[PDB]
Amino acid sequence: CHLSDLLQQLTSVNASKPSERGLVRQEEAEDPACIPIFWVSKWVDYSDKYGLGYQLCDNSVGVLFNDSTRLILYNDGDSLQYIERDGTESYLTVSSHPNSLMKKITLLNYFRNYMSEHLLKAGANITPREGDELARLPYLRTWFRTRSAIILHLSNGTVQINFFQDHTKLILCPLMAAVTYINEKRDFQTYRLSLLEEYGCCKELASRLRYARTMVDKLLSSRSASNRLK
Amino acid sequence: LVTSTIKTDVV
Ligand code: NI
Ligand code: NI
Ligand code: NI
Repeated sequence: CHLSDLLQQLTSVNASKPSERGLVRQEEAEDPACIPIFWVSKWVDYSDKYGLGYQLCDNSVGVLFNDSTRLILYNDGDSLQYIERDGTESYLTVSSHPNSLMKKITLLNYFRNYMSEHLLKAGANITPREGDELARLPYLRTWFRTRSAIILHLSNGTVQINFFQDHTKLILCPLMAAVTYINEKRDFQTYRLSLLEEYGCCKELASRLRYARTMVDKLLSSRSASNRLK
Repeated sequence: LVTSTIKTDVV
């Protein structure tokens, strides 16, 4: 819900033509201190039946069910967050859970088992900093797919884009105003978008930042006020 | 395309 600022940030960088410079200095835009705490490490699109399951990099798991409710299991193996359609959020546990979440918890379990045995953890080899604690963990607000990508919007404002063909990824964060690019070799770097405007960047990243703008634009216009039917 | 990248971290 910091989508508007992100759009403003992406528009800025794209309008500066970061790849159309005398000398491109992408390396000077790196800022390793801006690495995100959270991103999506795994996902399963079972949207024909039940919903979209995903794992965050801290090993927590979530499901955005088809009825637009969300269930989150923390990495403590016991803590649950349930987020209703309206955004209300309940916090609870697996040991003392309402009988009413039995179906949904069982489904989360099924998603969890599928993803431990067959999916890879994106960004598995990165060492987290002490805390990584906070804040209540993000949940999946919305997601969509294109021919080229899956688009994942988290409740802390981050927008993640996974490109299908080459396995490259963007993690965009609007508060830090930064973007993390995971390349074909799975290497990660974080850039300040404002320094990319300043020093430019390679065509590989620039094209992807242009695609990110159009995708972020699609998110804002989804069920927006101009057209609640989209 | 319907699941993410396959093969074999960390619960
Ligand atoms: Ni039970
Ligand atoms: Ni199998
Ligand atoms: Ni491939």
